Amino acid sequence: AECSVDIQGNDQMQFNTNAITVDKSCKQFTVNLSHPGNLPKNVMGHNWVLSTAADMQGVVTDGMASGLDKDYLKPDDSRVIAHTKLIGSGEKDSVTFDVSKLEQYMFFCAAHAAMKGTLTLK
Ligand SMILES: [Cu+]
Repeated sequence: AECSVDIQGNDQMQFNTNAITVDKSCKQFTVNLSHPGNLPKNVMGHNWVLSTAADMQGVVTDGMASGLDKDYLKPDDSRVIAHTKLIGSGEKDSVTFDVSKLEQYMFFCAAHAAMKGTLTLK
């Protein structure tokens, strides 16, 4: 089994996939986020955030209200299963989470909530 994925967010405000699979045998899963291109984090920074699909809009609403100071996520939001730091070009971050926390899930960038995709156990 594959229990990690590499994902990119670029200067064009897009991730390089819209779908992540978590093998049903994994007990931990690691997301390795990178940022090809050239724009720094104060221009085009990205993160990677995981919630249920049903919770995504509420996470984004409360994150918007929390603002830039908090990477557009409400601190300690119970609906956020895992998230990375905000990265700019040439930077990287990885997050690992317990698969026991996984229903339909989605990932998104809190800076650019249009950047999104699905995560599913398979
Ligand atoms: Cu972003």
